Amino acid sequence: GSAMGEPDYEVDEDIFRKKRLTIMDLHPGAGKTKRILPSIVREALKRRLRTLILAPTRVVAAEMEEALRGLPIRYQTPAVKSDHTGREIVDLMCHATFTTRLLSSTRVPNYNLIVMDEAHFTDPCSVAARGYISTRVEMGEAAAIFMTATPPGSIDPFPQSNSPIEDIEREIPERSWNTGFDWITDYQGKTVWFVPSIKAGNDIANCLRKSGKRVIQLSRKTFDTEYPKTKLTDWDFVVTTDISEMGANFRAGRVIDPRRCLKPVILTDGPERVILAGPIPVTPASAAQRRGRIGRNPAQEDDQYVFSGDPLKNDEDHAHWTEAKMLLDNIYTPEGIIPTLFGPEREKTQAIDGEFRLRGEQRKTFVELMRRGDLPVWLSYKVASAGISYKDREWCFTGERNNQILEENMEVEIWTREGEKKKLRPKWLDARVYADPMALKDFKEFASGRK
RNA sequence: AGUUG
Repeated sequence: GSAMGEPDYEVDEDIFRKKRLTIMDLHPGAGKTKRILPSIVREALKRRLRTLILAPTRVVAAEMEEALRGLPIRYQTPAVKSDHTGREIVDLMCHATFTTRLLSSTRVPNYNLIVMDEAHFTDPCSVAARGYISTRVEMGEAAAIFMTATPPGSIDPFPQSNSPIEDIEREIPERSWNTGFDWITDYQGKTVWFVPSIKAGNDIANCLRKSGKRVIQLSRKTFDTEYPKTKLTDWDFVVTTDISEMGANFRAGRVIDPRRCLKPVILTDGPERVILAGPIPVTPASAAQRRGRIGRNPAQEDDQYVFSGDPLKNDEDHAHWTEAKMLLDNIYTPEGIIPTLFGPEREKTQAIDGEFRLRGEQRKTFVELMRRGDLPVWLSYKVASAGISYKDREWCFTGERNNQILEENMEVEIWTREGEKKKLRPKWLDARVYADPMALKDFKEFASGRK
């Protein structure tokens, strides 16, 4: 057994056998990170099992290092600094890092035990990883453990917690504001706010400060310098993307949650193209995980969860289901077998196994595009499967008249590397590379040939 | 749009 806080000295050998997938369904704040994860690793080390620990974000990656600090782990994430000898039999990294390395042809370790945390992560690389991991188990070469408070099929947005939570439905400002929302500022406790956009996050954060509030901003850009500020520093507000949706222990008093986001959607309707639909409600899983950031401390029983509107369970129009098969179809077991999606995530969309399998030269270009070009999974596949070399930027211009990209109501021109003036007009449309102005700047850099 | 290297 164990006291509150220390890991259990007893661990089921049940979970370490090959051909055995395990789903740990514990509710938020039950201590899968602070208690369970250490003892899984401690026992895995004892059994000398080559172990992989996958985290969805650098936030979860950080909260792991605290629990596992001192153990002989190799941390392969820019979120942790470790002194590693190189003889560790345990590797820690992010979901997408592992999918990346599977795709990047250099070979990866034959892990005996694979513990994925937050196994509900809807990221296309993450979904692909579960496909690989489930397949590795099914063939009997590995033991896997899928930890998540919101497993596939979870729909309750208000699950059990260490402390009572006051659920409150109030209208929430998507933008800056100046009067009507007095309850926001008047709250004399900490608050974690979940904004959809980094920008929507700064028009809010730079409005909260006007009322003399200390506001930390958290996202992929500012994680390294602002996340440790959350912990040992006292603050008023934390405005965050859903980089903190899972894992983060903020020790706050309230969660504000508009429950909205944009989502990539593949259109079958006409020529195929990707849009940025929304703003639309998040999923039952997400809302529960934003809510989970509070109500964790049993000594603090007046935590609040202000939210807005119902979540939407239906996410089949989302492109990450198609993009996940696109990634997974280009991954192989040593034994040759094509990895099939984790069973629970099977048939989220029309799929034929191997529909997206590429050949030779194409596969590397597809991987190359996602890495060297920062292009989305969909856009990369479409371009690569057309038999296009990675450096061949001709396709950024030979699209039809409707594929002309506009910026500030004017047709985008691109001065190329050899110096021609050609109109930006991609053969395939993906809104993710031209919606946000800075995303379009990158795409203008790409089509120039400066990427 | 987020996220990961």
